[PDB]
Amino acid sequence: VKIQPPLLRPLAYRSIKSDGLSALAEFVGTNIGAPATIKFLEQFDQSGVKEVIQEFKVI
Amino acid sequence: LPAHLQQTFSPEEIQFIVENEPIKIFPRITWQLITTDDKALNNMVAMRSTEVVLWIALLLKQQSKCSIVAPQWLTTKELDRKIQYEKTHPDRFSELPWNWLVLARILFNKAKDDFHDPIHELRGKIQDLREIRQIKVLKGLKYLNESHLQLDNLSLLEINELRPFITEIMDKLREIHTASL
Amino acid sequence: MYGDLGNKLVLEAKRTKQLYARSNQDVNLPMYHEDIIRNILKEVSNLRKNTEYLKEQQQLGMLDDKVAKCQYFVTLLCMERNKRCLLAYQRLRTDILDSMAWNNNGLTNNLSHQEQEYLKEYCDLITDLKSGDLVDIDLSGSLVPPSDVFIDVRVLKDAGETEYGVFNLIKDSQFFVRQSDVERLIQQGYLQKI
Amino acid sequence: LFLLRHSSLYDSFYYSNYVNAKLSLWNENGKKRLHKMFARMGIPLSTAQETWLYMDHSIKRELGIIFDKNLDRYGLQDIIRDGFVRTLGYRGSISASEFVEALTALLEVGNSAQKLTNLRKRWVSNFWLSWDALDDRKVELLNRGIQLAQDLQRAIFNTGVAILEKKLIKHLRIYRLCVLQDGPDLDLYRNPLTLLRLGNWLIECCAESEDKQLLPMVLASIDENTDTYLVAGLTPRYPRGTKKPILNNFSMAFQQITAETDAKVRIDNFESSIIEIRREDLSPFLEKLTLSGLL
Amino acid sequence: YYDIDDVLADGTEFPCKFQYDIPGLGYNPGRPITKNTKLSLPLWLARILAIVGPVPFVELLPPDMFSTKVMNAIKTDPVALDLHSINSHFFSLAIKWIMLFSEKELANVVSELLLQRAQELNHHASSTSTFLLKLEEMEKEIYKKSHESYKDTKRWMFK
Amino acid sequence: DNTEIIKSFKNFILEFRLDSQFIYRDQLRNNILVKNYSLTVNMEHLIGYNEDIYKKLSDEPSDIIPLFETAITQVAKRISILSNSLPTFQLILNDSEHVSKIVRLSGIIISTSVLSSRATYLSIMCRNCRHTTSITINNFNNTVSLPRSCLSTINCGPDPYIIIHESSKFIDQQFLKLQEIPELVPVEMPRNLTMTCDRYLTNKVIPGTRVTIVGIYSIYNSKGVAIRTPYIKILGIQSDEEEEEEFLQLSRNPKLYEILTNSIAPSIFGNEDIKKAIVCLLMGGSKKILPDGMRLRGDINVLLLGDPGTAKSQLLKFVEKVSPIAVYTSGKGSSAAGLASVQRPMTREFYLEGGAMVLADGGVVCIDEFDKMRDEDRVAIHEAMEQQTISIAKAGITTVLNSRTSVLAAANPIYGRYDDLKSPGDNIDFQTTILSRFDMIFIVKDDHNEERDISIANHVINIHTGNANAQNQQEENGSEISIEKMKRYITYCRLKCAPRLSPQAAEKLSSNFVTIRKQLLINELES
Amino acid sequence: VSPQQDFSDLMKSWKNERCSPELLPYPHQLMKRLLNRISMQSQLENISMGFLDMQNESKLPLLCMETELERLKFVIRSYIRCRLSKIDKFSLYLRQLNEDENSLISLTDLLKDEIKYHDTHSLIWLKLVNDSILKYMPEELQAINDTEGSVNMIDEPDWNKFVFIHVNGPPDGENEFGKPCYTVIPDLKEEVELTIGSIYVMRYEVIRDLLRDDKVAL
Ligand SMILES: Nc1ncnc2c1ncn2[C@@H]1O[C@H](COP(=O)(O)OP(=O)(O)OP(O)(O)=S)[C@@H](O)[C@H]1O
Repeated sequence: VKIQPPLLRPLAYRSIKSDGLSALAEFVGTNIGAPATIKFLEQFDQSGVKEVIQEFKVI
Repeated sequence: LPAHLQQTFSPEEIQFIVENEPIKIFPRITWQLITTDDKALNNMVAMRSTEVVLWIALLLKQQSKCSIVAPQWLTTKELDRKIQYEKTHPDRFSELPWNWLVLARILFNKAKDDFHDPIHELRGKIQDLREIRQIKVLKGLKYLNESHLQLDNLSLLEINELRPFITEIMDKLREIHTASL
Repeated sequence: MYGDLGNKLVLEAKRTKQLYARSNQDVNLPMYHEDIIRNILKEVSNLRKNTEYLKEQQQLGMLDDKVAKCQYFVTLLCMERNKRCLLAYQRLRTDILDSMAWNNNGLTNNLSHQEQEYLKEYCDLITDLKSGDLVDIDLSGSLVPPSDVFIDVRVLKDAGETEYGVFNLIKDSQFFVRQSDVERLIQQGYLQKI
Repeated sequence: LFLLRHSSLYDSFYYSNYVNAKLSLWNENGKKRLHKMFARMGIPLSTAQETWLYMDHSIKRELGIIFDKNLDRYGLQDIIRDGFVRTLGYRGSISASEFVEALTALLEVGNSAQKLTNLRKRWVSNFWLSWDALDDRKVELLNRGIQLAQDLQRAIFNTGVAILEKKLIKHLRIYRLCVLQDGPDLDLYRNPLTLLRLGNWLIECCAESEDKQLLPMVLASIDENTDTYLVAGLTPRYPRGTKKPILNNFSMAFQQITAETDAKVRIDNFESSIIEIRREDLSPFLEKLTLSGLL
Repeated sequence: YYDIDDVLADGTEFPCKFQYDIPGLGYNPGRPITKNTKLSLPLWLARILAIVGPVPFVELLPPDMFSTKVMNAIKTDPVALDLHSINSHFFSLAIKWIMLFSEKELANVVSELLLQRAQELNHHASSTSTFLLKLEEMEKEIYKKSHESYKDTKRWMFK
Repeated sequence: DNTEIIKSFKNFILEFRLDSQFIYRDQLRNNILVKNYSLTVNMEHLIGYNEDIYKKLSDEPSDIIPLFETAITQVAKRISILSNSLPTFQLILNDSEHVSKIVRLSGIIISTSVLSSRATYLSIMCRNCRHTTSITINNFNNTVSLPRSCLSTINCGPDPYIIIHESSKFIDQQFLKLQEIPELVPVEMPRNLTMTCDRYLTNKVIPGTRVTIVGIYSIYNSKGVAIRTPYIKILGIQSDEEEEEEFLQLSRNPKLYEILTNSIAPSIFGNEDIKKAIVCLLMGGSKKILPDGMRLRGDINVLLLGDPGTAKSQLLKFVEKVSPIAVYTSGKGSSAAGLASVQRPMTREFYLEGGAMVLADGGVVCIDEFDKMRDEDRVAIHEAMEQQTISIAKAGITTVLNSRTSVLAAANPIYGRYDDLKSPGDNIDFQTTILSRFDMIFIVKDDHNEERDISIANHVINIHTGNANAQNQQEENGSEISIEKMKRYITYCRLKCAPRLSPQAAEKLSSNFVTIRKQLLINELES
Repeated sequence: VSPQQDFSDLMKSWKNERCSPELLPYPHQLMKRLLNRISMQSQLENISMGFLDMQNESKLPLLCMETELERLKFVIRSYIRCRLSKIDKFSLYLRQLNEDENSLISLTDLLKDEIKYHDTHSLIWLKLVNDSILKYMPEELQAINDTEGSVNMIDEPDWNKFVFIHVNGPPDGENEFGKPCYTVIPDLKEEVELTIGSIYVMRYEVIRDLLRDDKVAL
């Protein structure tokens, strides 16, 4: 997947630590919009932010 | 990997190079860019000559905040004496500002309003002198052999476009010649 | 008739250059002919198997004759020739993909798997260098020098849509905007006029 | 006169809307009357067929005097106007009117409910070609629309003659009513503007006036999409003889009938004068339109 | 090497007879072919075939393409001569052959021919009829480059 | 005066400037290096330039032609310095009311002439006093001649001047002849005129095209009633890279075969096998130049024997309209269309005129009424399609010529549809060797299918009325934008590709010819 | 150390880079200080973000600043990508040049991003040629380098090739012997020679010393 994190960062900015923002940017990075990325990011203590961002058979 | 040219510079790239040229202007005002090389200067008095790089003048002209002075060297009578000197000099390619081609192209885009009747006047002259220069290049070009190439005086643009030809040929000549030994 | 398969493949490469000349660059390499490669392998395998055979027999019935060494020396060159053809072929074959890896990243299926393996590792490697700079580069795109500064672009089948502000991409709506965001959207083909 | 600079004076009158009803060009009677006007002009038929560019200089300079000395016979005395003409120099001058007709023609050609919306999308797609067309330097595209304008006017005047033979007009006292339920080249009729000028071309034709009591015309057509039958309002044109603030009538009537059962009715058209209606339901819509007549 | 022209250049077959007996004909079921049998052979192999001995393995008979009739014919009127039918790889080929044989005269000849060809090829370059078809490969490639250079130059003048 | 006109056109090329670009000086600067020695000027741009200039050209063309030739050569000398032997250029531009005037027109080429020659510059000599002068000439169509005086006085008289032939200069001359259009006003025999061509226009068009010619309708006198034959001097004949881009685009689509079978006969429903074989005829196969003493044949042949009413006639007409060069013939009996011509007569000279296979060398020949034809020169047709070698051993000439044609047939068996109710042969009364020398044989049948019958009915009513099948414009927007497009594509297709079969496919045909010959064994030996 | 001259030398070295057929010393001593300075001014955006805060004028140098930033960033992009390309074409020979003792090793002076991309690219390249054609790797053919004949992986150290050059050099107020200008050199032919006002195209080898000395423009 292709993204530009410098563009991503001011959007993420709207304080937040760089480690948390960078971590969520990396993890959410695989999921991409057209983009829809803004819609998923706006949905998102440190523990709550960290948990909120995360979101053998038979033939 | 752009691959183009890769030996020649793109025409727009040489235009990017000529962006660096300083030029005099007449601002409408009566700053402190930290970027790289301007370092100057305090708010300039209106209609007063001050030297500034080309692209910023292009900006100010786009906002019409400056009055560009026409370059003194570009005067029809001077091109007439140049063409005169050309008809009598089969070899020498004498004087050219060397960047003048792109300048004139740009100056006629916007700066056209300041000049006194350049319209249907110097435009023909520059074209005429241009082509006679091109053919004089061709006449000296028939003489081409290693190891000397007479580069004397020419605007960088034409030198760039003619580059692939001569550059790739001379190598063959040298190779076959030295190789024959 | 002998190194003939090499001639056909090298020739196809030569044509593929011209196929890519203007072109517009729509270049989608037709296929990897591995059947011909198999034929090369069968010929070399037969050749070096006989070569090793005579190399062994040289101590018994050939008795290391001077003329016998010539055929080894011949086949060795022929081998290099074959090699040379495949090397250059693949090198260009690789090169064109490399170019396609650069231009549109950015910011198939018919071709042989080894290429995609190399490709995925190549693109991962170039992303490693993009991570290194941290300059920023942005080295794969932005080939044309900018001016001045704003441009008018029209939408190309994009609706859509976000960087710095959400601009609400709307199909068939032309704007007047700075080069910056346009550079990103053009990589996806979403913008048309420049 | 229309398409003056890019076409033959002959075709100019032939396709002229103003000259049309007065000379009754669809009918054969005025045909000889037209040649009679040229016989007054002393112009050879072959001379009229040549392009305006290659016609003799004498014919040029004397054109207005000849017009002053001939056209008055048919009551055309009030025509010559001091209207503005652009000078772009080397490629030639054009009156603003002609460029307007060409650009609007460029607007209309030169390009379940999903197909209709898709076509609406294509109409908006043709707008940017026109917005791009507004520049002076881009002449390449402009000449195509300039000539296609002639192709339209040809089809207009042709279908017009077809309507003239059947006399489908219902000359009622309340209002005149018509409908084109079938005919050749109906695709061009999809654009409301086609029918706008078409209606205008009829409105001045049927009534010059031609006393008395100018009346509104009804028009519609449909091909697919289950009897769309776009019906656009039309208003009479006075021949200079705004005498009164008449303007329009229909907005209130559309509000009254659309306030009834309004089954299948679609007010989707941005302009209030045109509405889509089923023919099955267009007939009672007409009945309710006749009475109670708001006018 | 990796240049397409290299394998292309070595691909042409050259009629050079060997000096010795040759068992194992690579081209018939003799098996050994008697010495001085003239056979066309690829430049890559035949190039170094006689290089190994110190007597060379191949006589290296003179090329038919380099015949005196050809060489003087080209010395006459270069503009009209057609190189495309005879080889068509010529400068790039002849340099290889001339390296093997090491003659200084014809090199000095061909160079002038190339110069005039260059003159002429640059004359068609500004913007036919049938000549443009007979040009050798290298000059063709340069022609494409030169064409885009000028097209783009004048286009660069306006838009 | 004289030079003012030269000055006006030099002030035209050098001192015209539209928005940011001057065009005509660039035209001449391109043409000299190209070695054109010519120039083209759009007269409509000239009318766009000035008003007095155009009426001046309008009045006297014979007088103003040299001021153009002078303005051409004076500018040409600066670029000539920029570029020894350099002549004056020729510009090429594109009844009682028409004598000697600027008129454009259009027609069809009847017959050309052999490249002839008038003179341009020439020097004379006094045979006694040795007095020499020189005169250059342009309008070779009477005005002046050689004087009869030694001129050193200004008695050797009369005319002492002898034309020096070793130091003269010459040009070429064509002399076409044109024929009226076969669609309009022949309500007669076809009429014709006489053409005459100048310098770079020579040897340009092989006859048969439908063309437009800009001309000067002037009058000459040669062969007391003032009988003069009129003629039209030709100025600017016009004929019949990005396209390569769209050509490559159209070449690789896998639906090309069908979209071409949506391009040939839109007026005709059905007959899809015929509709397909026409596609293969307009392209032409390979051409083998073997060490063998002969070469083989490339183009193919189409037969349409069958029941009447099929409109195979309309199909063969449209075949003639698609190919660039082709000959359509309807039967053995004409009003005016012939087939090795033998012309015996002025100067008592035998000469070769032409025919029909000669025009269609490398094209399509359409023969209607295959069974309504005589055996008078049929033998030439029995050979022209197989070995491409017409021999002539008559009283005039003794040559062996070339004929690269392809013949298209449209027959009718005897008694119509009943020929298939008796034994399936019984069609050609002579023999079956002519059909063996053809390629494709098709039999058109007539079977009732009510849905097919209703479809062919309303399909044809829609063709006549209400332009329902004629929807084509959106089809143009989606498929086969033009016929002329197909023609330009075939021109590009014939000389570029060098087709040949593939070695893995050859064993398939070898195994298949066995099955067809076995099929004939089954139907023959047991019967 | 002056930004004006640094930028001058930037465009200078960029031109020199693109013209030169083969590799040149890596100027980390300069490249680094500039990459830092640009990031300084680049971050220095802050006044623009603080400008929205004053809301409950002249942005001309603002976007001009930003413009020149990205503009110069373009220049360096072409520069670096060009070096990378050159390395891709010269990779086998450059590693072989690393193998040799004399003179100057690849390392960092002459060549960090580069060496990484070099070794990694060459690595996966070897994996791509190896897994494809050399499997199927005859005993003698196992080596991918010069056999010799013919040859390979020796290309292309050609210094003999002609290229355009322009005489320019630091003035005394040395090798200027007069009368008009400097300086005096082919192996088989003599000096021509040179003048500061005109470009004389000749062999890239004889002028190599001057490029190392910075005595001739390209
Ligand atoms: N789809 C169609 N099928 C058949 N005839 C058609 C069709 N459309 C139009 N026609 C017309 O009907 C005529 C039928 O005659 P043809 O089809 O020419 O019969 P024919 O078999 O050619 O008889 P010939 O010419 O002597 S072999 C045509 O010539 C056309 O004028």
